[PDB]
Amino acid sequence: SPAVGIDLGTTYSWVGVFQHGKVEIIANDQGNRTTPSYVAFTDTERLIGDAAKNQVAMNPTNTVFDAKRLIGRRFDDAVVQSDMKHWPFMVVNDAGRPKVQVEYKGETKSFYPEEVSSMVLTKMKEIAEAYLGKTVTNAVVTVPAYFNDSQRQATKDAGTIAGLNVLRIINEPTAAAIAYGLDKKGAERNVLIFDLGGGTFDVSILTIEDGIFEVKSTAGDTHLGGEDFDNRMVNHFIAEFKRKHKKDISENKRAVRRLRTACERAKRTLSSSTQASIEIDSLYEGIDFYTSITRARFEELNADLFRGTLDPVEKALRDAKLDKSQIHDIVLVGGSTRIPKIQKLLQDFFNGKELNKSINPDEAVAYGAAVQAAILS
Ligand SMILES: Nc1ncnc2c1ncn2[C@@H]1O[C@H](COP(=O)(O)OP(=O)(O)O)[C@@H](O)[C@H]1O
Ligand SMILES: [Mg+2]
Repeated sequence: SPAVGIDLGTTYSWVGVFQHGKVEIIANDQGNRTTPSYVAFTDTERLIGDAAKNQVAMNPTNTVFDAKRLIGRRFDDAVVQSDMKHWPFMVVNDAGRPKVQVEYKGETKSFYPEEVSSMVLTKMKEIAEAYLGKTVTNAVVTVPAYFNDSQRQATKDAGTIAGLNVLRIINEPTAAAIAYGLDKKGAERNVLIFDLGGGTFDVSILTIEDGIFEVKSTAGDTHLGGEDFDNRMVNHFIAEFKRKHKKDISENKRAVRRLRTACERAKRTLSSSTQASIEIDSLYEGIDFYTSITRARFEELNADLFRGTLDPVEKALRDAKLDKSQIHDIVLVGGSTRIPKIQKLLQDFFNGKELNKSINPDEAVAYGAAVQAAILS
C-alpha cells in the first residue's frame, strides 16, 4: 500500500510519496503543494488549510493555528503561558492539559492540540488519496529533533485520530538528511541542518556513522521565522501608507491581513526577482495601494534578523565541539532559506562551501519522510 511522508509544519504542512524512484510532493486539487496548518470553526462548517487561513481576519477567535507549539505540552508550561498572550483564540486548562476553546456551529467546543493537528492531517490524507486514487493509511510524520516523548506521542496520536497508521515519528533534520542521501555516502559525516520556516528557526548538527544518525547539537530560536520578515514589511508599508495618505490602517484587521498577504507574496517573489509589486484594490477608506519593493529594501528591513541567524549556527558548532570546517554537508530546510541573502550569509560563513539546496527547502522534510515511509513499508 502507498505510504506517505508528512511534514506537519508549524505554519505549513506538506505530504510526499516515493513512487517509481521519484518523490512527488503532492498538490491539492487547486494545484497547491502546501496546506497552512490552520483550522477554523464557523456557524456551519469546519475549514482546513487555506480555506481556514483565508477567513482568519473575519473570524479570529475561532481560527486556530500554531497547534504544534501546544502539542504534547501541559497547560502550566512556561512556553504555553507565554504563547497564549499572542493568540486570538482561547486556550483553557482541562485537568492539566491545554485545550483550544472555540465556538462551532453555535456551540462552545474545546479541542486538544492533537485533535487540531489531526484535522490538518485528515486533509493531507485526503490530498494524497486524491492524487493516488487509492486509500492511504501508512505514514511517517516528522517532528523537531528536540521534541520529547510526550510531544512525539501526541503527534502520533494526531495521526491516529486522522485514521493514519503512523509507522514511525522521525526528526525533521534526519528527514532532511535522508532526502539528500547523506546516510548513504565513507567515514563519519558531520551535517548541519539550517531550518528556517514560517515561525521557527532550527539549527541541528547530526553525525552519521555507518548510516546511524546521532543528533550532536541543536540551537535556534523558537520565535523567529518568515512571518517576522513579513511583519517588518507590513510595518514598512503601514508607515508608507500613512506618509502618503495621512491615514493609519493599523486598526482595520482586514486591511492589515490583506497587506500581510501581499507582503508574504512579495517576499517570495523577491527570492527570485530583484523587485516585487504590491497591488491591493481598496486597501483602506476606498484607497488603492499599488506600490513596489526592491530586494535591497527587503534585505535592509530585515538585516539584523538575517545576520543573527549565524549566532545559533556558531552555538550549535560550539556545542558539537566542531569547527565550521569539519561540517561535511550543509542542508537548507524551510521556506525562508530560499532568501538569497540568507544563503549568501550562510555560504560566506562557511567560507564559500556550497549548500545543499537542490530540493525545494520547504519540501525537503516531507521528501525525506516519504523516502523513509517507503523504506518502512
Ligand atoms: N520563495 C520564498 N522566499 C522566501 N520565503 C519563502 C519562500 N517560500 C516560502 N517561504 C516562507 O517559508 C515559511 C514557511 O516555511 P515552511 O517550511 O514551508 O513552513 P513551517 O513554518 O510550517 O516549517 C513562510 O514564512 C513562507 O513565507
Ligand atoms: Mg517547514
